[PDB]
Amino acid sequence: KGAIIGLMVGGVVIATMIVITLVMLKKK
Amino acid sequence: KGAIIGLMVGGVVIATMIVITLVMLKKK
Repeated sequence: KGAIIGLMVGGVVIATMIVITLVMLKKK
Repeated sequence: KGAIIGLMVGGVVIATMIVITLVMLKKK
């Protein structure tokens, strides 16, 4: 059941990538 | 097995909170 954790540890990384935009947008 | 996903969707949120610091640090 490594597929479950694999995605788990992956989501976080993606989630951290989306916010990186929210930041740059602070100067919209 | 709701505990697994519960943490999954939670990690992302936490992960997104840690980076929020990395940003503010850009002006270290």
